[PDB]
Amino acid sequence: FTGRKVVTEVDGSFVRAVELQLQASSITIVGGAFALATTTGTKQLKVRDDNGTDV
Amino acid sequence: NRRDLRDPDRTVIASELVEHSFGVTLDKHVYAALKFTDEQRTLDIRDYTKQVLMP
Amino acid sequence: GLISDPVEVDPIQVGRDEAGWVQELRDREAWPKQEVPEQAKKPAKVGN
Repeated sequence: FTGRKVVTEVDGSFVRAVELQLQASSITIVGGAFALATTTGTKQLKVRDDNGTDV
Repeated sequence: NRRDLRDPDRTVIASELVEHSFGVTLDKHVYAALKFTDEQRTLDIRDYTKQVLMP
Repeated sequence: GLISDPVEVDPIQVGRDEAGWVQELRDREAWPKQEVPEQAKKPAKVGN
């Protein structure tokens, strides 16, 4: 049995934690130019920003 | 899986474990083949070990 | 048939090709870089 809680201030503000995120300036589709296997073939695409993350 | 505590329903989601597999195969025959006429075997070759086997 | 006859196709080789686990790779000396062959990205069989 588990339970969790986020401790907030008396006015509902959350100040015990701070969240940080990397800036993304540009994105590029992985693999560059690509071709499908057949006429009906399908493939799952993937795109990465300049930080290398999978967005 | 997770379910709410004190839920009126008691159904439990079964989790089945799956084992995967893949094949490893021999597929190449790497060789080196030499041929010598009697003229080359008698006259040209002066030391078989240092002229044929080592290369 | 005959000993002097050309070698017949190996049933072991036929079955191995049918299983499709032989390894094919991109050419080293092809520009631009070749696409991944469909065999190299197949998923693992679900049953051992």
